[PDB]
Amino acid sequence: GRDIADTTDAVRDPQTLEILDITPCSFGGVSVITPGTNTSNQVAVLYQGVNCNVFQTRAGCLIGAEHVNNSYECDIPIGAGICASYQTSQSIIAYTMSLGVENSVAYSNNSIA
Amino acid sequence: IPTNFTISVTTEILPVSMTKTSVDCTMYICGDSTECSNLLLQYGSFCTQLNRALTGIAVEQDKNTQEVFAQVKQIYKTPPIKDFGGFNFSQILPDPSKPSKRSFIEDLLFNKVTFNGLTVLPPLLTDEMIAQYTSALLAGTITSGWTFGAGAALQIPFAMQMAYRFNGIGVTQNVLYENQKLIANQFNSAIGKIQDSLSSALGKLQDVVNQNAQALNTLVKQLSSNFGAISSVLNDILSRLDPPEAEVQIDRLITGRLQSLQTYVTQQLIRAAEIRASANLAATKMSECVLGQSKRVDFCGKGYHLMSFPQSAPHGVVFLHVTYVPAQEKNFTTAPAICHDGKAHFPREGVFVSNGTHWFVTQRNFYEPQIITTDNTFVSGNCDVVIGIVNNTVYDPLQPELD
Amino acid sequence: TLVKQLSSNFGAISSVLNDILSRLDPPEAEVQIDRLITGRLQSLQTYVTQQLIRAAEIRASANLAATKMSECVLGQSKRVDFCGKGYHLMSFPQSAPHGVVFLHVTYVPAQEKNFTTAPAICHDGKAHFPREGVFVSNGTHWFVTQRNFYEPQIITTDNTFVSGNCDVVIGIVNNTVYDPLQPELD
Ligand SMILES: *[C@@H]1O[C@H](CO)[C@@H](O)[C@H](O)[C@H]1NC(C)=O
Ligand SMILES: *[C@@H]1O[C@H](CO)[C@@H](O)[C@H](O)[C@H]1NC(C)=O
Ligand SMILES: *[C@@H]1O[C@H](CO)[C@@H](O)[C@H](O)[C@H]1NC(C)=O
Ligand SMILES: *[C@@H]1O[C@H](CO)[C@@H](O)[C@H](O)[C@H]1NC(C)=O
Ligand SMILES: *[C@@H]1O[C@H](CO)[C@@H](O)[C@H](O)[C@H]1NC(C)=O
Ligand SMILES: *[C@@H]1O[C@H](CO)[C@@H](O)[C@H](O)[C@H]1NC(C)=O
Ligand SMILES: *[C@@H]1O[C@H](CO)[C@@H](O)[C@H](O)[C@H]1NC(C)=O
Ligand SMILES: *[C@@H]1O[C@H](CO)[C@@H](O)[C@H](O)[C@H]1NC(C)=O
Repeated sequence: GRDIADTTDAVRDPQTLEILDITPCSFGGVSVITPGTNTSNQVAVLYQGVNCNVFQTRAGCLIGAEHVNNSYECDIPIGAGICASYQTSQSIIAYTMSLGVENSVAYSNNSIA
Repeated sequence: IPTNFTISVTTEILPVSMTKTSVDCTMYICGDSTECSNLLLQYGSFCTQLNRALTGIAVEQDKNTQEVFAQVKQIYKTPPIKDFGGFNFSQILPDPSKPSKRSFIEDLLFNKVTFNGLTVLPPLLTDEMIAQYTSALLAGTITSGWTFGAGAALQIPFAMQMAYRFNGIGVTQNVLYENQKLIANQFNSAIGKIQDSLSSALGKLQDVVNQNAQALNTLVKQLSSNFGAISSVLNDILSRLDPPEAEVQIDRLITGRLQSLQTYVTQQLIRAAEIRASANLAATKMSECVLGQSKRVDFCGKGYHLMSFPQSAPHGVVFLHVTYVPAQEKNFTTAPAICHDGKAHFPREGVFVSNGTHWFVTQRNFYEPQIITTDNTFVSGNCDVVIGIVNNTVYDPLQPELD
Repeated sequence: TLVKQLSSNFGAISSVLNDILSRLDPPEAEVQIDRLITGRLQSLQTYVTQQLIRAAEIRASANLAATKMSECVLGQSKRVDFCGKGYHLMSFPQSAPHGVVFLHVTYVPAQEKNFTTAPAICHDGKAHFPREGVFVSNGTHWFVTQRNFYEPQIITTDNTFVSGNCDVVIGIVNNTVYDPLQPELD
């Protein structure tokens, strides 16, 4: 078997003649998030593109931070709208990125400011 | 002098980002071979150099999208009332019905556009966040005019904002306040026509995706080349031959693959430079044309500029420039100044015209004939010096009340 | 990185020319000399290409900075967000090591107030439109103010200009227009 990329992907077993698909196994990279050696030593390690306190993200697999329902401006980016920061004793936390603060203008037919 | 006008809307597409990629040099060059990695250790630091270049490209690509859209620091909300003095913004405003907070034009645009050591990193900003930015900018433009571009937003009725906008190009407010329904109908019809036109175009956004795919495919295909060696597969070279002789083949393979990787990274960096330039231009357009009227000719669309509504597209931004264009003109006879009592009377703001039997003064862009008066004109110079002068009487408002 | 590139053997015997020259005879010397030369040449080519691209980007930034110095400093700029944030008044250049620093002096409104406005005024069956200001009402009277800074004035025939009729417009209200000629009739 082959793909458009000219690499073997499908192999038929000669012994009993069924079809087997070959997929590359567990390939990615490691990344470490730190808040600076001048303040603390705790770090959080992120494996990207790998399906695994373990929190699952759309950017991979992140270990060392816990999810929070709260929202903050981004400090240390991760990917796919996820960010981390040291400030909460103090542990690394991952929060969904938030954009600005909600505000609604009072627009009427005959009102000006 | 023009006597009628039509409103038209034209699109503009500017790419702002390209796919962020990274490559594991050891996996690409040598695969899972043990001796190949040992032999590859001779060169050194090439992998670090390549990875640094790729990472710099990726962070620049993220920063471009961060810069182009994040202009406001306050998320705005569209008011529930949909009355805008006859203007129909249903097509471009966000639709809560759809599962994703994307408007009709965004949805139509998105549909229209269509593993050996290589990885693709996801963007920092998801599509929902970009759509939220776009909706906030659209609402800020609609409700607050240009005020929210500088400081706290200030609400203002849409009709008055349009009257202000004509006042920028050099036409009085009466031309709007007396022809509001016509303008609303023309704008809605133009929006609908553009919506139909986009249904069947593009080509700038499809370029970057195709180029990236072609480059990656070419690299993967180049994986299998022999590069002057006897066999492409490393496993055959290791098993079949004597270890002393296999080193020459391994060296040929690694040299060729390294050169191909260098070519790929140079091409990517060259293209990223151009993408950065285009993103800078798009950011400038976003800042100037949208957050306020633009006096620059043709910078924000052919014809006089009124406003523009940004829209989101895959790896890019699609604009909607609104322009004013004079429709129909009539021949007229003009004079520089009128001599009344030996003194010239130069017009204050308009240009003097003649029906063929009398004389009138009117604004340049729109034919609005007005009777001559001392209020509309000032006095300077003498009758002799002027190159061309016509004889006519100047009406004075003070004389009638002398009873 | 360019300097560190020296210590790589590139597949030859050693990364130093002196050791190769003394240990081997001229007939066998070239086998390592060319191996070293190819690698060093490749390193130089990579360095020069990187420098070429970085110089191009720096030149783009320098052109942008020259444009900003020409436009913001030597005259007021009407472009939005080109010269600082907000309305722009003036800017002062300052120097820095391999860079330039600007101080845009901007203008931003602070305190806004609720108001009720009408597009035009129908005084005696003839529409009235403000020349520069906008009609604003306190709830008991009507005023005209310049759009940016609040400063009420009474409507006068020298503030508005008559045009059209009372039927065509959409937004319209009734109010008397002060006539400066009337007291002059005494
Ligand atoms: C990881 O694998 C599990 C196993 O079925 C699956 O349920 C889950 O959706 C996977 N997650 C990702 C992000 O692929
Ligand atoms: C303005 O719109 C409101 C909608 O609630 C309507 O009740 C009112 O009559 C309108 N006034 C004018 C002057 O258009
Ligand atoms: C301008 O063109 C429109 C197009 O139908 C027309 O309805 C309108 O009457 C024209 N303007 C004048 C002043 O005739
Ligand atoms: C705006 O246009 C849409 C598109 O047909 C229409 O469904 C809607 O009723 C229009 N809104 C108004 C207020 O006419
Ligand atoms: C305009 O051109 C005609 C052509 O001969 C000439 O007679 C007339 O004097 C010109 N008028 C001016 C004001 O130049
Ligand atoms: C305008 O009037 C003066 C005074 O009567 C006269 O001399 C002059 O010729 C007139 N202009 C023309 C173009 O005839
Ligand atoms: C402005 O005043 C009107 C009536 O005086 C009021 O209905 C409206 O709520 C006020 N605006 C705000 C933002 O409170
Ligand atoms: C203004 O006065 C006219 C004259 O009678 C009247 O018809 C109109 O309704 C008035 N407008 C108001 C009260 O808003």
